[PDB]
Amino acid sequence: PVNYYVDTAVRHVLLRQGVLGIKVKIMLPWDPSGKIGPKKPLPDHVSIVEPKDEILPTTPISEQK
Amino acid sequence: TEQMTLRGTLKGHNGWVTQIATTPQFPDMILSASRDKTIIMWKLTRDETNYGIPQRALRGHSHFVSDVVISSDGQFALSGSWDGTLRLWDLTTGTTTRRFVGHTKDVLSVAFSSDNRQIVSGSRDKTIKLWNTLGVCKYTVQDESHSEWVSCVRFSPNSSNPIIVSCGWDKLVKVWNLANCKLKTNHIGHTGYLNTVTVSPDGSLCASGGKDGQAMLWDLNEGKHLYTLDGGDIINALCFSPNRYWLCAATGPSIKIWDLEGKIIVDELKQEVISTSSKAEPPQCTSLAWSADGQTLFAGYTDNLVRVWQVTI
Repeated sequence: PVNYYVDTAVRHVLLRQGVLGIKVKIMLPWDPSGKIGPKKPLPDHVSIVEPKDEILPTTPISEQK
Repeated sequence: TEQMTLRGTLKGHNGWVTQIATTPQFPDMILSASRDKTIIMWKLTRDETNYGIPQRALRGHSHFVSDVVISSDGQFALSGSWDGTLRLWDLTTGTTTRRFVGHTKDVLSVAFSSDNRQIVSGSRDKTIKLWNTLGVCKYTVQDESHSEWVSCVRFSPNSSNPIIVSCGWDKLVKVWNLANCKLKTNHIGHTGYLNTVTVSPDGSLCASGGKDGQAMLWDLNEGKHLYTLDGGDIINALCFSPNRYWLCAATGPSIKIWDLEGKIIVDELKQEVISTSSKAEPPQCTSLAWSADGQTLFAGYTDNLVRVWQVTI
């Protein structure tokens, strides 16, 4: 997942005394949909995407069509 | 009085028996399917040392063979399989005539018409579909279909009119008439998903069952809910008798053979009672089918055996 869900950059910046190293690492958030850019599953703990429906009211009858 | 004796038991499978069928043209054949991904055609000797030997073994599937049915001539045989395809066999050496291409998921149920020109299929696609014998799609049903998996479809014997049964896991039984492909009716009933349905040889009835394990009776043409019977824990397969008005219900530890006129249980078939514990001490019975003689019936179990019985007076 490190290849998809993060980007990482490095830039050197000078000053009058030596060099300072900057590094920035940022994590991409998309999981529901789109662009689609990074893939929809979650990275580190890969979650079970769970919809819900649950009803019954059934009783016996014949309904002609 | 008409009662049952344990006839014998067949052997020759590595996978659970899924279905059995028999052609009345040759009652000396019998056909079987299994989760060893092969359908086995038998050679029945009536010796009680055995009761039959496998003649040939038809091969070529990459997943289970769910249901199987014979031709009306007995010279062809057809299969429905969880690899999403069907095959049309030539039951003389092997050599498939045709394989039917097009489903995205399993083909659970399948049946073969009386005129040998219409072949249907139930799928986990949530589509009933019709198939020419040339192996192309006459029609596809995707409107007013089940909202869950299609459990079993049937061709109905009738005076001449086209009627086909359909039942799914959405706890409904839909009856369809061809050449408009409409809902003839919707029958509501049974708590829990439907496993099976079967039609009377006369054809005016639909004996249905499922997870509920209750046997409700419906009228094909009247469209009325006759009654309900307590059929035990679960009923996976049903089959009317050809020469009686009985109904034979396949429950886990036993098969319950019911006389219909009057409504009562004749006997309960018990197999070997060998000591085992605890979740399914005997194997569940899952399929069953009568012979055309009506003396003998057969059963599918999950121990890879087909147990035989015979009626004795």
